[PDB]
Amino acid sequence: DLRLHLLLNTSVTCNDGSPAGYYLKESRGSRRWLLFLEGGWYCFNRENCDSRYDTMRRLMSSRDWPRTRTGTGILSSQPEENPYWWNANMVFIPYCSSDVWSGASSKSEKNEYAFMGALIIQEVVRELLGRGLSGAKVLLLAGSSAGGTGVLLNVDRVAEQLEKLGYPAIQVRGLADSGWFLDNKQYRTEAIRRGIRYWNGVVPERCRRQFQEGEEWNCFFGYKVYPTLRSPVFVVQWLFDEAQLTVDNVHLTGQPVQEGLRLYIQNLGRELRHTLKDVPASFAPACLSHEIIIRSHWTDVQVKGTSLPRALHCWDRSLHPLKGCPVHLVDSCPWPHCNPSCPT
Ligand SMILES: Cn1sc(=O)n(Cc2ccccc2)c1=O
Ligand SMILES: *[C@@H]1O[C@H](CO)[C@@H](O)[C@H](O)[C@H]1NC(C)=O
Repeated sequence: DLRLHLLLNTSVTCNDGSPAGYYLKESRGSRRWLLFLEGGWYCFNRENCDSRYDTMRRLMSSRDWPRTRTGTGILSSQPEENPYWWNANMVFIPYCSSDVWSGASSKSEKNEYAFMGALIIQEVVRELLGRGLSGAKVLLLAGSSAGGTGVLLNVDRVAEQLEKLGYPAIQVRGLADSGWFLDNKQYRTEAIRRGIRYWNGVVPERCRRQFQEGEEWNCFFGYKVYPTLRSPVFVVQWLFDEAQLTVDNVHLTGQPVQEGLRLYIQNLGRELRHTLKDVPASFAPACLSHEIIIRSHWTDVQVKGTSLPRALHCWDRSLHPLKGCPVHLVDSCPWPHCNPSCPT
């Protein structure tokens, strides 16, 4: 189990003004630290955020959080479940800012909600330095869904923070799971643009300088922000991601898929594969699914005979090509479940 700690700086808050926090399990014999960002969509105006507060309140408030949480998948401490990093120090950061981890705005007389995701990450890192992070050799910032996009938006800021604080020896890296989306045409971007204004959202500096004022929404799309980043980032993305298909208005019912939808789905997979061609650390199976790294059976899927925990181990070796230890693993077959190892 990982144990809850509420932030000592109580000005860094969830949406409703309650303190943000993190869950921690220390591993005294390890200099590896894994910090995982939870996902869970977002909200982008007063009415939409009010609705989320009625029925998704744990994603907006710490008042009802439990004292402990069980680590699963990459957060498990058992080697059978986690062949990659089972002995690491484990941190789960709850998503309670509804801002894709981008916000820097407090609750006040003018703002019904606080959007502080970018500041929550920085404050967690600062408070962990007194609990052993100061001795780390590697800090892996990981995340799923909105948390995977959050990795892309925040990994270089964590690296800059540790450099300015006097810890240049800590190697900061990212692992973005299910957060690499396409700004494509629907089968049958404005919400992000609205959200950034509502949240006072912030994006990485080099990407901001390319796209300039009013166009910062572009930096939420992986294929546009990734080339601007300096820290090493491993990208995990299903080729037929269920969240991508939902926003594209695609719903599979079991009836025969006709030609127009067949071509739409095939072109989506081809476009995703194209955006990953120049991403040297990546894992992209031809499956219809969403999220993987904190699932207990994350060990089961393979691309070209290599599992995700193996690919991450090969990535670690590469950061010290490798015979029999690949790091770039993208399926080429063109339809969901053409890979036999896809989740059932
Ligand atoms: C395909 N999809 S899915 C989704 O949620 N969005 C909006 C969004 C984009 C980047 C980061 C967070 C949210 C898309 O364009
Ligand atoms: C608490 O957090 C706020 C917001 O990031 C910051 O302005 C302030 O300096 C912090 N205070 C301390 C003591 O860390």
